Amino acid sequence: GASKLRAVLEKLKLSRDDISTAAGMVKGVVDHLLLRLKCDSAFRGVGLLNTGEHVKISAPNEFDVMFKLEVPRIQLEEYSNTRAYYFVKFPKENPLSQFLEGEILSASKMLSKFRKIIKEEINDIKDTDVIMKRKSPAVTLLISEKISVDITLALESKSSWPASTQEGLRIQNWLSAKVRKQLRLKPFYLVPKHAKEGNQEETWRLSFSHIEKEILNNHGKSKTCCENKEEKCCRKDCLKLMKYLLEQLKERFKDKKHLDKFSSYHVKTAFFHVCTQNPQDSQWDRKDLGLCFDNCVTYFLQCLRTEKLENYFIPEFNLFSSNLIDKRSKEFLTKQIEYERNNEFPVFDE
Ligand SMILES: O=c1cc(CNc2ccccc2F)[nH]c2nc(NCc3ccccc3Cl)nn12
Ligand SMILES: [Zn+2]
Repeated sequence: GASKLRAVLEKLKLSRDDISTAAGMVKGVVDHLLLRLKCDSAFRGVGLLNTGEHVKISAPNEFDVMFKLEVPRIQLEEYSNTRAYYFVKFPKENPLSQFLEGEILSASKMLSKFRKIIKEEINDIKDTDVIMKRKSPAVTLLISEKISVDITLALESKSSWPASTQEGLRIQNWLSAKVRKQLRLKPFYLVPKHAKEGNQEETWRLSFSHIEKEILNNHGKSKTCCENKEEKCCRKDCLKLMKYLLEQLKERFKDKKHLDKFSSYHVKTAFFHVCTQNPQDSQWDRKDLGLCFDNCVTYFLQCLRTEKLENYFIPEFNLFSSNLIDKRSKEFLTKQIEYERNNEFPVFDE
């Protein structure tokens, strides 16, 4: 119960203080690469995207970074009616035309020049040992023998969010409509997709990876939630436990393929739906950690059984569509999570 879940969280906290030094090595290499990238005519306006980092909290040495590139006067064209994937289209020509394939922006061309640069600069680094790993649209580096960094390049648009997000980000009941309006004034992002996901096609995918940070840092119905003794909630802790539960289950079954398609996306999306459904800070009281986590678990199970997990920004897109994850995989994860819940989560102890 809550006592055990608390113990897990204190365990993870100790390993977080020991990767401050590893974060320094990452920031060192990242800033070096942003500097050499800015010398390129195509990537001149590249920059770091503020997102908080760690997709894996059971592997404190694996890091995740996003570089953004602003592309002004951008025209988007939705692929099929997939809602999430888009072709990128544009009198005067500019350096980005070297990435055009016909009249659309090629992610392959752009990723290829992106990779060639980093690989060239990685070899030029002599103050630390850093290797590049084999190609999956991101670039992955190994610093020392333990630390690894995934670098994703995203296009940034400061124009209005695409129309498929119009009924999404439904946080009005929790954080108020004016916060939703504010968030929707922030830019949006487009990333290259996998050859795994989708149909090779030069479509880009909507990304809102900058939004989680905005909400997690201002997460209460109360403006002072988690800012004094009398207002301690367990939202952050429940998201951490949900993430750890999926990471642990995927490790336990890494030999089978049955869980390859589940990721922290699904847990996060399910978490923030529970925050929408339970908007009151009193539904997240620190003393009720065990009950609050159980709510998160049972909500996730319900999504699994009904095969419905709406993306948070594009509700028409079902992350748990059988078109994406087959019925048998959800049923399996349901079985494992039900077993965990029923046995006070033995996947959690030492
Ligand atoms: O960066 C993130 C993070 C989350 C995680 N959830 C989440 C984050 C912040 C606040 C609330 C949340 F529930 N979801 C997400 N969806 C998209 N793009 C849309 C999309 C991406 C991929 C496939 C289909 C679709 Cl339609 N980006 N993106
Ligand atoms: Zn709080």
